[PDB]
Amino acid sequence: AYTNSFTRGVYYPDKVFRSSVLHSTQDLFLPFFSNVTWFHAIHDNPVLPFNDGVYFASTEKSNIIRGWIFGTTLDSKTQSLLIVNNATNVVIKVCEFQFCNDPFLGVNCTFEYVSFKNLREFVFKNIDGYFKIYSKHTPINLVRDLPQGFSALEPLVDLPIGINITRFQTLLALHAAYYVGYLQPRTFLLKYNENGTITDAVD
Amino acid sequence: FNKVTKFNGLTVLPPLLTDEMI
Amino acid sequence: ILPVSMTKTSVDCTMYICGDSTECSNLLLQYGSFCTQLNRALTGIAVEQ
Amino acid sequence: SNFGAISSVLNDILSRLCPPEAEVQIDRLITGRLQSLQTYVTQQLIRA
Amino acid sequence: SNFGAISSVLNDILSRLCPPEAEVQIDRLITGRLQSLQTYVTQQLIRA
Amino acid sequence: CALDPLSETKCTLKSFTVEKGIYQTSNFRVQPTESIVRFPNITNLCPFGEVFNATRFASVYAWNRKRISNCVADYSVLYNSASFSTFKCYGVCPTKLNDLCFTNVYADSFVIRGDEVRQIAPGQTGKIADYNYKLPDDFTGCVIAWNSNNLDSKGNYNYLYRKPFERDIYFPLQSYGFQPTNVGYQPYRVVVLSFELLHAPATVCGPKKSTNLVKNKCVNFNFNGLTGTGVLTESNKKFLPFQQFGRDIADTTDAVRDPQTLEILDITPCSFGGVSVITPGTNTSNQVAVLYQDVNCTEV
Amino acid sequence: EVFNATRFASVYAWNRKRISNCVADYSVLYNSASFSTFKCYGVCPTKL
Repeated sequence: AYTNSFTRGVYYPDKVFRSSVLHSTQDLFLPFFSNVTWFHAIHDNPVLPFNDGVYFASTEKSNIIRGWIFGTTLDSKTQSLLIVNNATNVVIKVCEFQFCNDPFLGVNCTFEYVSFKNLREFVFKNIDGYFKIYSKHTPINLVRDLPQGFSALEPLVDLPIGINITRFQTLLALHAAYYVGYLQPRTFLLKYNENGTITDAVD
Repeated sequence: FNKVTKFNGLTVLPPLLTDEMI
Repeated sequence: ILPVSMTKTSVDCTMYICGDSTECSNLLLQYGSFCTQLNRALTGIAVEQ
Repeated sequence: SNFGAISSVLNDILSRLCPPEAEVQIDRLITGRLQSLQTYVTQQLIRA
Repeated sequence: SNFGAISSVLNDILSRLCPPEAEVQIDRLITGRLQSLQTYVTQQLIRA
Repeated sequence: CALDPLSETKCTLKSFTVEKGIYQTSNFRVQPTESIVRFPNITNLCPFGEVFNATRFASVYAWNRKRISNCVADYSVLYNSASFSTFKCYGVCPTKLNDLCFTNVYADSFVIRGDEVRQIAPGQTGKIADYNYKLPDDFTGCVIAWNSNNLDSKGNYNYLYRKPFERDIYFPLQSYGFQPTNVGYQPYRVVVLSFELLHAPATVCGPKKSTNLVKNKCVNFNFNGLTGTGVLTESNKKFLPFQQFGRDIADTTDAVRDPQTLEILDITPCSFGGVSVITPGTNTSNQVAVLYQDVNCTEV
Repeated sequence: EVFNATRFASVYAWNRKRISNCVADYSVLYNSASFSTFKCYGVCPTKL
């Protein structure tokens, strides 16, 4: 299935404060008004392609979505990134994992790190071997779809790992609805307000 | 006057005649 | 409605080109009187306003 | 603008490099910033 | 005009040379062709 | 041309007479009182001991990599060593490495024939450069190499050779053969240090000591290797938790977050303006008046 | 007929073979194990 991104998937492009300025920047942004593939955790978590990078979002009331897997083969032939929320910390690992036939979170390795009612939003990308994560949370008035308005995702995490990714897969809690939109190399004009916050953008 | 509306070595010098002299 | 003057800008070209650097300012001297004739032109425009 | 220098910022060149090569990078910035000023002053003389 | 590049045909430089040397030859053409536009646009501003 | 403002006027005009008028002779600039040097409070010494003294290096087709972070690197401990046959640095000077900081440093470790050390440089071409270990043309780093006949010759055939920073592991692989019978044919060890200047906090830094912090007064400064000058002040610029610098329209730095206490400092360039000398002609008087443009009289 | 010749000339009176009317896979030369140096001065050997 599909839905429309509107003005979703905008993030702070660099760790520099700017205010009261219209800044032209070129980066892997989500294109405005793009069709995003849409999925349910009820009536699945298939392997998606990752492409250049992903805006991943979910509309939630349950915390059934609890992490992600990334890599090329996802089958223990080569190193794969794993990301998990254990309800007290984010946990991150990279290993030659043998995942399940239908991988879920229960109700060789080279890196590790540790720390509807709601919409949780993420952007994931690889540049120069740096895996970068951005995110935001928001209240929502609409169950069906992403909100038709603007809010900029802040960087959570940046991993020095140098690992190739072409595929990914979300993790569901087992013994919610979610949206995947691919980033493109876009020039954006970003409206940083008085409080140095990105409050609008032009694609 | 109502209808008509820095550190890098660039400067603005004031005019010789102030708007009150004009 | 006729325009009669414009803002009297002046640009300190040594600080624009080599902003508070002696390493750069000693290279900018090798280009000779370009920086002094840029100041001469902007002063001539400003006095004309 | 870099104008072909390793940085747009003059204090990057002077903190990273040393006199045999810092001057090669700064002459790219001097040439570009001087040509940037000559373009401004020429267009301000025509506008004046 | 060559402006000091091995050829004035930009496709000669790009077909004969690999990027570390092609960018050295191309920037001589960018420098000279940009100077040739700044000259023309200044003459058209004065003639206008 | 620095005696008095009339002598600046005479020199600005390249003339010994000055005609009556007002002349911009100079720029007034309040000078930096002192230097403030500011760096992260972390004190682990970086594992260059492990990098340069490993028992075996890797093959150049399958070169080893180590990531260096959250530590202090005295690069003079390496650069002062007589062992290194070459230490050539690209985008940095080896004298400056101790004054400076990086977000990460990567050490790339491998063995080659001494003739092929030439190919480990930015923009090179040939069988090692193109098919085994390629440096980008915008490389920011140091290539550090030495002959290793005493460690890596026997013969020894465990080292092999066949795309910037690719690990290109059918198999076109050919071994070297290392013996004391091999100077250019000998095994050379090489380490390449690559420095990450990307937009993030510093985690590898030179050994240079931090000072106390000064505010509301003009200083020279170095914050995390960002050299500059200005009046530092506390500020109401509301940095979000991930932001580390603020920037001006001219790309210059406008604010910094102190690496030791994470408060936000404005940077204002030290007080400056045009200096104009008002004079009757030197035929009338050597008396002059001085206009300091765009300053309050208390700030002169 | 050059690279696998039995003998090469003295440098006072060097050989000079004309190559013409033929197809030249220079990558057969450039990827050869035989050559201790292979340096090009107005072309890059990958382009040939």
